[PDB]
Amino acid sequence: GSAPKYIEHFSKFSPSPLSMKQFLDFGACEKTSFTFLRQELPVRLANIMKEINLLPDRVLSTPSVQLVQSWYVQSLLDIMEFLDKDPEDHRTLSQFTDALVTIRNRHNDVVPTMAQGVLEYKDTYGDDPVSNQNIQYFLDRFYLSRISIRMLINQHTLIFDPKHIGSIDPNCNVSEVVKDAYDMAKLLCDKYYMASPDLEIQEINAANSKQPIHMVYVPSHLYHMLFELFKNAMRATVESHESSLILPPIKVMVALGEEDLSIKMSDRGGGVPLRKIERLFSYMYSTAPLAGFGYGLPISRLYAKYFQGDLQLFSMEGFGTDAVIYLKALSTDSVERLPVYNKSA
Ligand SMILES: COc1cc2c(cc1OC)[C@H](c1cccnc1)N(C(=O)c1ccc(O)cc1O)CC2
Ligand SMILES: CC(C)c1ccc(COc2ccc(CC(=O)NCCN)cc2Cl)cc1
Ligand SMILES: [Mg+2]
Repeated sequence: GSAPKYIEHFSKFSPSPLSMKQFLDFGACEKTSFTFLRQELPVRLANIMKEINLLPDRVLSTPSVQLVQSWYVQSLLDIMEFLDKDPEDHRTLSQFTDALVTIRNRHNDVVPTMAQGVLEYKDTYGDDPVSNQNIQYFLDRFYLSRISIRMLINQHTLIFDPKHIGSIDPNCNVSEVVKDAYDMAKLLCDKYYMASPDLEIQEINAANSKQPIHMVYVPSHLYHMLFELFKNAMRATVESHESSLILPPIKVMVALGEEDLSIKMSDRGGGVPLRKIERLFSYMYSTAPLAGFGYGLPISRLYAKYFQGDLQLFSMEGFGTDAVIYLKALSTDSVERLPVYNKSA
């Protein structure tokens, strides 16, 4: 077999970041998506596969890594089939879509699979800060790459099976998605705890204080992030108050500025000492109910970063925690953030 040759070839190429605009202007032909993706997925697969291969043998040799390395290989080979093939042939196109869906399914379990390798490494080699930064360095890049690939595939499979453009809503109502995520977190919270804090949403449209706040975004991504933040904020409010009688609401502010769309989630759950914040974003130190232990925070932070956003926690121990999602607001500033293989190895 030739996998290491292909990995070599395509890891010479750079992933090509797309903007929201570019993603909408595919709402262009299917032939164009096909010829784009049969180049670009190999480039993006190979770039990460190359980085996996740089991991020390004691990590690389583990079953978890070998297993997802084997998925990445099959998936690269699956797309090779189509490199010679003819876009004009409508059956090349429908077989390609078959092929992407198969690939997407194959990769569904990477997160907990890679999680299992983190746990194995913790017990096998220990949990020193240097182990921590390396796992954090590696997985932020790996998971961000994974997000970027799922985005491409979904965009194709959802368009080439009109208002939403695949996973993108050009008129995304932010408050609508906040409530959706709230309602769902409340459901689970009431289940496990038989009480839930209430929601208050305030909006601030600086430039247009009347108009409700719409953006171009990928709502599932925003949902993912708000869901995780609600779960945390509900767990924290409820547990800090099981003696007490009142449950303070969770307050969400949605601010639209010239360049930032900011979503703050303010809970009154007794907060986190500054010392313990960074650990909350750590894959290693969050590996072992509603919320309490999982990869929600770090991965929610990646979804934010993916379109040049961010996601920050600021607490006040004894008072509560502010979680802020920062997004771009303008589709022009909303460009893929990709980890690229190069010098910095
Ligand atoms: C690892 O140690 C701790 C973790 C977390 C907290 C405190 C920790 O030690 C003191 C804190 C919390 C937990 C329970 C009740 N009230 C607040 N949290 C938060 O304030 C919080 C964190 C994230 C978030 O999105 C929302 C929050 O309210 C939970 C984590
Ligand atoms: C399974 C996944 C999540 C995983 C698990 C564990 C790791 C940890 O990888 C480490 C740990 C320590 C060092 C320092 C060092 O001594 N460097 C030289 C070693 N070549 C480097 C790396 Cl790449 C990464 C990814
Ligand atoms: Mg932070």
